[PDB]
Amino acid sequence: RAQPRAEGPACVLGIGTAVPPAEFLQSEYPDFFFNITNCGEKEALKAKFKRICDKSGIRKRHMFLTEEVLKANPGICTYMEPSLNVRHDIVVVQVPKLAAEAAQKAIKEWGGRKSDITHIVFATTSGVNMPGADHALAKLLGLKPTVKRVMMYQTGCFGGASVLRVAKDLAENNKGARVLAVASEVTAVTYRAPSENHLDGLVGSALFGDGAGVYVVGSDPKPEVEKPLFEVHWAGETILPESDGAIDGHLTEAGLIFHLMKDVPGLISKNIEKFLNEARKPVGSPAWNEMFWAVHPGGPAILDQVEAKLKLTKDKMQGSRDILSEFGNMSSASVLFVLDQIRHRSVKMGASTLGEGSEFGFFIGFGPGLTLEVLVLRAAPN
Amino acid sequence: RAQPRAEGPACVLGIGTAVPPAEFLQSEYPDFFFNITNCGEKEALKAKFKRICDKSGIRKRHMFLTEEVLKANPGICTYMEPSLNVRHDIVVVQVPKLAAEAAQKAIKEWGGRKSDITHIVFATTSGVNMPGADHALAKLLGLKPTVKRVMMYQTGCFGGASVLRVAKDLAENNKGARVLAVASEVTAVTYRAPSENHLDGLVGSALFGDGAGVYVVGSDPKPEVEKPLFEVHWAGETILPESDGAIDGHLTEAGLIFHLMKDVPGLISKNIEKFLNEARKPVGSPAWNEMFWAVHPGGPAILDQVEAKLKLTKDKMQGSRDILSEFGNMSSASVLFVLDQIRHRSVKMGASTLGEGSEFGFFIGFGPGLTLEVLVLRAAPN
Repeated sequence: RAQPRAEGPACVLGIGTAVPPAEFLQSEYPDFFFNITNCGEKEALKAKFKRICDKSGIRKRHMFLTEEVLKANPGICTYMEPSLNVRHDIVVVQVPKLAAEAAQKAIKEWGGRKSDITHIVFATTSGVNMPGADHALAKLLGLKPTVKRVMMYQTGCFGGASVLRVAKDLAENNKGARVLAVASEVTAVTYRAPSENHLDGLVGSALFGDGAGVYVVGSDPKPEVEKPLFEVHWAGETILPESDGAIDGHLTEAGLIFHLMKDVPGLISKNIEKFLNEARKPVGSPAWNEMFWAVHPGGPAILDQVEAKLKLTKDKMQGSRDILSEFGNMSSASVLFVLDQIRHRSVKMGASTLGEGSEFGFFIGFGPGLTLEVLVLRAAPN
Repeated sequence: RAQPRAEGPACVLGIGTAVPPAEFLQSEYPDFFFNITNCGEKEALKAKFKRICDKSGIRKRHMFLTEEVLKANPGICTYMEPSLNVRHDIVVVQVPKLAAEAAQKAIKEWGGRKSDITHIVFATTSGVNMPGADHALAKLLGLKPTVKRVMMYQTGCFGGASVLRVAKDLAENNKGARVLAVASEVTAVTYRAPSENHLDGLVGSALFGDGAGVYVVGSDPKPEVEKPLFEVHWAGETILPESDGAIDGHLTEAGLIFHLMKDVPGLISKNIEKFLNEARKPVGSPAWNEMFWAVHPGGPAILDQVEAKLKLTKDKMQGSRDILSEFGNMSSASVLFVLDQIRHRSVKMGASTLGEGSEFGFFIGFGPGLTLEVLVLRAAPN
């Protein structure tokens, strides 16, 4: 073994959640969104967006698009117009910068020197660049020349789960590796004008928000210096049956489009239980009401049907709803923010653990093809 | 440790190299390529491409962009025209299918049942899709539903090295995992008409070829059933000091563009030794001239200056030149093809090892930002 490996499970030694300073209220978001894209006269589709938005358990959204950014880059405000260049410039400058702010927060919470960073796992559903957002983050923080970078471009809404799994494997295979598990998401390539022909786009626009979640992932933290917040224990996927084009994401010239070929909320909601009913076996299979739910907030249909089909307490899935209301669906970063909010609720309410008292939890991510990216985490004591 | 833990270095249990049936001789490639894109009318640019081609050490190349494909799919024949959509429609089927035939060859050489596949690491600097080329490959071979897929998009010319490193960490962390290390590269999004402004485009067109390399990567091979060909021993990456926009890959609406700011062959060639000197230590320095060279064939400038600076025998770096002549530069798949050709040369002349007698070798990959993806391999005997 030329390169020594770790001897412990991957742990989250620091959570850094960075959002753009601009904030939007979902009470006023439909009007602003139908005004800024100059598509506010579609009264019936406007009312449909209203119904989705107030159905969506969303109150606030953080985006870098603001207003000055949106007018400075008008190509995003259009629908089905080739604009990947300007969106790509936006994500190239900002996704590394949002990731760097989140990484500075996660480092200050982590305490370790930036020179101790050796790995960067980076999932972005927004933009692509061969010079690298991972390399841009490595330069911005000035970690080290010897920085191994794994860049998982175009990961779906399970991108946060995929980053957690890949960073877990990276940290558990390299001794002393300090993986910067980054899931920075800036909804500039997915942002689009509302179109009735694409209702999944309407669901995304009512749900998608910007957010940078950075985890300092590593094994065997230094005692009294590095503290662990969550211990990743399991990771797996499953292409659930009847998953044929349910969610289809094509990064066209117009950006990233979640083309509507199926009822995404209903299909994902009815298919969630399948892999969940078996993914909890290695833990010891505790009660379903003895586990917190770091579920990706993919829309209130998912939470409602998961609650109905597993008969969970209303407070069990409250952290996902809280992140949905405060930030929305931030794609890969959404589930990382859900975990951070679960820890915040635990410390605010004085919970026994960082998972609102539950020793284990589901780091659920779902995306195109109904891959059920599921990680089981152990919350650190509070 | 809920998910069991592997033991032993990642090994290449089967090499599957699939190329499309079409062939294009580099002796006749410049005329064909300047005719198909309606660019054969020029004189100076045409002569410059001629000089680059006959200095490129290339004889023939395999491309899925045949006559029929190129005519039936225009837009790829143009320069600076938005065409990522139909290039994407090409590579969402052909990259998975080329990977599938390469994986069938790698499985037949591997012998193990397809249902034993659990992981898919996939590098493709050619195209992007959220449903997933990894998922498409998983369906095409009919693997298990519990297939964990790591998809690294737009890695670059070091994509094969990145796949080797990531699949090494995946196979060395999951017990019994059979990672399909895929580096399928169909030069459809990077195919471009010649242009005077993009002089790096000339180098790419003269060098870029289409090919798929699939490695069945896993730890603990089954004796008398699974045979290992190469075992990965090291993996690293540094940003060399003079790396500032030398290679810049922007996947714009027109596809993947390698914009030039500095002399790429000269800079890469002058900078390789910087990390090559230190990447040797883990091995123990058998001898600078006692190591085979699975170098990515990024152009004869790189081979010439590396040979001159490190004082290498002519036969030491012959496999990379052979792959350059027979297939060109296939980005991520190029290094995998170089390793396969090194094995073929070793078995053809009866070499002691699968690395022309050398116990160790350099799996060299370089890309944008002058990241030097270096892996030290150990060739199997005979």
